[PDB]
Order: sequence, then structure tokens, then C-alpha cells
Amino acid sequence: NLCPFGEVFNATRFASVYAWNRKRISNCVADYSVLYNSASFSTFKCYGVSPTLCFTNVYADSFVIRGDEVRQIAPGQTGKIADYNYKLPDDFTGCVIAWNSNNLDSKVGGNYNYLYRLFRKSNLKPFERDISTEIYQAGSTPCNGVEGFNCYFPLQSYGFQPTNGVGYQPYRVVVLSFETVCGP
Amino acid sequence: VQLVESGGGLIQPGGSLRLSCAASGITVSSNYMTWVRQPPGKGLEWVSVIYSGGSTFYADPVKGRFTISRDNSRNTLYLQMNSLRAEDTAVYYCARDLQVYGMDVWGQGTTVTVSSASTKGPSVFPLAPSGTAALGCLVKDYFPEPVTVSWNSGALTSGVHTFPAVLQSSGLYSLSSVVTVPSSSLGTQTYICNVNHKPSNTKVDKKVEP
Amino acid sequence: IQLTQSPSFLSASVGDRVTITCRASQGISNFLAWYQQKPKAPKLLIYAASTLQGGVPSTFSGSGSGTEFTLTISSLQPEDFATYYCQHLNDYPLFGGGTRVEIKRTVAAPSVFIFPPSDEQLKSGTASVVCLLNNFREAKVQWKVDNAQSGNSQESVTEQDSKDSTYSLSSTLTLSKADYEKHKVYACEVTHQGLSSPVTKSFNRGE
Ligand SMILES: *[C@@H]1O[C@H](CO)[C@@H](O)[C@H](O)[C@H]1NC(C)=O
Repeated sequence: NLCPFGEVFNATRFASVYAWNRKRISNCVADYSVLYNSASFSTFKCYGVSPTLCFTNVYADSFVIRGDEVRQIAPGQTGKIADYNYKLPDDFTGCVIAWNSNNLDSKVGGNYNYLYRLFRKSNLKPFERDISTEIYQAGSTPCNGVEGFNCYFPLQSYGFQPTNGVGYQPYRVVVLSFETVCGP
Repeated sequence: VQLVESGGGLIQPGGSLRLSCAASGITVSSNYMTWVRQPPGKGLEWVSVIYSGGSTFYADPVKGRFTISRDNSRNTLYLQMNSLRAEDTAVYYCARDLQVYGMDVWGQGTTVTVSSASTKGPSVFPLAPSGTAALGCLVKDYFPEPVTVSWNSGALTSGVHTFPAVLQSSGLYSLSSVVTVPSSSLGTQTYICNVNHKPSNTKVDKKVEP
Repeated sequence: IQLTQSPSFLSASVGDRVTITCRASQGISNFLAWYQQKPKAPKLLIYAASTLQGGVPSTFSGSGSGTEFTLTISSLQPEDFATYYCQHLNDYPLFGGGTRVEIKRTVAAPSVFIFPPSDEQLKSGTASVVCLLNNFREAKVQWKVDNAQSGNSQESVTEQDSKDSTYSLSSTLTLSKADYEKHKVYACEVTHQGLSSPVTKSFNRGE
């Protein structure tokens, strides 16, 4: 039975990096050539493996980030997305694939539905997802649920706009992590 | 509430200085903390940022020479500047960057001067006259910057233009102080410029006469 | 990636409307901030292009999304006279060149004075010739030696006067005593709007 990669890649709606989606691909056969030979990808970075196997489980994590932020979807990277949104491990065996989504995820006036965490006290551990909407305490006084000075909402929108520069344009990113699944 | 900067001074090319930003009303660890510099007469430039999680980013000019640091116990942010160069001469500002909400809290500033020059007091020469008349003193060949020029021990305050100082190839500063006076008074009134350069303990009183 | 603040210098009077424009090379949406610096620490006025920071007067407004952004002061007030900077809100923060808002006044022609090198300095071996332009902002000084000068000149401009709202400029021509002794006529030619024709003040060495 073929692996359901189309569902992840051709999904109508992707998710915010803060709440990235994970699809477990198990008990299936997969041709990775079709994906590589699509030619629709800006980034096809594979770490620990060549273009060419067999793995216990395959995970397909998917989200939307800016183009200037795809660099952070790699092992050993630092930044707001890597540190506080999605982290790839230093020991990473897998492939990171990406494409521009301006036509789909950008709206005149801006798309305020894709959010990110700008505020977190600590860097995220690998493959951790924080979906907390708690108000951040940037100072001594406890925030107590009220936004204000030193009391701020941790999640912010990208406001993707079609006139945005490509680096600030939305990119759809699928991370294939290799941990039932074999090539043809 | 307040961000207080300290540590600025005079240093020579290749030297090292550490600047401190002491915070009240914000937590340095809980916030994105930034260093911004204003080269003299040139406007604002970013240098570095420490993130809440420890991630440090630096501007390409200061990349292998500067390190941003924090002490949560003292609520203090630091910039260690090493391999300093003349181009690193500026007023260094510390700020809290709420990234999408702007850099709201800023510090007063600390001045860093990097020069190969040595403290020298001013050589004061007369700028002398030939309607209205102009007479002046040239304060020349001095380092470091603070210079004060007064006329008639503070009694001549009108028509006085003490000009901003310029930096010469020598590495030394020169300024001019001028006063416009009635042509008639030139033979009736004494005009003495009183110049102080506290760095060399040089006080000079020079009489300008036609 | 490139931010250009267009009116580097602006002249206006209290109650006037002042518009400052910041242009980005590429679309940055609403990611811009506006700051004011009096000669002392920049102050944040506007974040997200249109949002006022608390306490900032309503006379202050932000507009723009994408490539072109503008800061507008509805009625300039005495304390609003200062320098204004646009910042791009990005992981790599960028600031604009800056805009200085200055008090407008009627055109005042400069008073031009030339001061010859002091005999005391000439003993040292350097000659400094000084030209004063008093109570005039755009002015041009041309040093001419024997009707001929570039690269031996430096100049300074005073900040606007509290009472006359005018500017003063000083220029120094630095020459070796030996070079000074190789020419006779030393002049300062000044071009300003108030001057209908350029004014030259000259001295002949040794009179
Ligand atoms: C998505 O749709 C295209 C339609 O031609 C198809 O070729 C592709 O296999 C689908 N899935 C993937 C993996 O992109």
C-alpha cells in the first residue's frame, strides 16, 4: 500500500509552526524519487541519507514559515523559529523540503491566521511543540492574564502579503524524519 | 523603568573594553536585549542581541570581536568589545527590543573612543580682525575631546559661536570660537578667550587684538 | 534590505504639518517603527507602521504597508523639533538615515570673515586659514589660492540659534608654512541663497 505523502504535500491548509502537524507514516511503501523529481521545491536538504531504504517509522512534520526562516530548519541552527517554534536535532537523519506558498497563503491586507512564538523563556527541546497562550512575564510584576507593559502575548502573526519580498513571503515546509516503511 | 549604561572610555586600536547595562523594571534574561551604536554625526546602527534562551546574534562588522553577555543575578547586560578599531568609536546604547512592538526602553549611552593618539592640550592661536567685526581663538591639536571656550570670563555671551570640533588626520581635534562685536569696541574693549581642556589640565587665556 | 528616509532635512513652523517618508527596497508589510532623537537616547513613537506607543501625542501618526511608509505630525509643536529615524523590525534591525526637523525662518545672507594664519602658528610650521560664515543652512565655501582647492579643507556648522534660528559655519585651510609662503592671495568664496552673487573675502600674504 503506497504511503500517503500526497495528503501532507498537497494539503489545502498547512499549520502554524507553533502548532506544527505530525503525520505518522507506517506500514507502507514509498518512492521518494517522485517527490525529488517534482521540481517544485526550493529546498530539498537531506541529512544522514543520500537521494536514495528501510525505517521503523517515518514522520512527516509540516508548517508554514518565511523563506528567510527555512535556514533554521536544519541541525545546529539558532533563531526564533528554531529556538521557540520547531527544532531539528543535532543528530538528525531525514530530509527537509520546502516551496513558496505566496499564491496560496498570502492575502491582500495580510493573512493573520499563521502565527509564531516570539516570546519563550527557554529554547525548545528537539521535536517539542508549545501551544501555550499564556501571557509572557518580561518583568518582576506577575502578568495575571492581563496583557500590558511587560505582559505580552507570546504568539504573533506573519501578516503574509503578496507584495512581500520573497524572504518574507510564506514558504510551505515538510520535514521527513526517519526513525514498516521501505522504498519500492 | 530604567536601563543604566556604564563602562565607556578611551581605548587604543587593538584594545578591549567591556560595557554594562543595569536594568530596573525589566528582566534582562526574560527579554530580548540589544546593543545599538551611533557613530558621531552618523545615526543609529545595530550591533548585537541576546535572546531569552541564550541565542546570540551579531552584526557582520563586529562578528569575531564582540560578545554579548548577561548576569541574571545583577539584571545586567554586557558587551565585551575586543580587537577594537577606530570605526567602533561611538555612543553605545542598550535597549530592550520587543521585536514587533519596537525597542521601547533605551539606556542613556556610554561613549567609546578608539584612537592611537595621546592626551595633548590645546595650542590656542588668535583669530584676529582687519560695520560688524569678528575676532576669535583657534583651539588646535588636542586629544581627548572635552574642550570649553569662554570669553571675558563669562561676561561675553553674545555673538559667540563656539564651533563643533573636527578630527584631523593627526588624530587630534581642532575647534574655533568666534565673537561678532561692534567695530568701535575693538579699540575700547579687551577680548580674552578662556579655554579649558580638563584632560591635560590645560587652561589658556589668549588676548585677541587687531 | 535597504531603507531610505527621504527628507534628510526639513524646515517647518509650529502648527505646520510635517510628513517624513521611509521607503524599503522590498515589501516588509507593517514591520516598521518610528523613533525620535533630541541631542540623548532614541524614543519610540510608532510600532507596526500605525500604532502609537503610549504617551505619544495624537499629533503623531503612522501610515504605510509594503514599500512606502510615512510619519505625519499634524501640528508641529516646540518639543517636536528633532531627528526622526525609521527602523525595519527584523531579526537584523536596520535604521534609516534620519530626518532633522528644523525651525523655518526667512532667508538670511551670511556675514563672511577671513582670518589669516597667526604669526605664532607660522613659527610652528603649519598655516591655518579660517573663514567664518555667521548667522545664515546650505552654504558652500570654496577656498581659492592664487585663484585655484580640494582635500586640505575641513568645516563645522553650529546648531540653530535659540534666538535668531540661524546657522554659522567655520572652515580651516591647513597648509605647511613652506607651502603658504609659495602663494600670495588666499580667498574664501561663499555661495548662499541670500547672496545674489558669490561673496569672496581675500587677504594677500604679508599684506
Ligand atoms: C500532488 O498533486 C500532483 C498533481 O499532478 C501529483 O503529481 C503529486 O503526486 C501529488 N502529491 C505530491 C506528493 O505532491
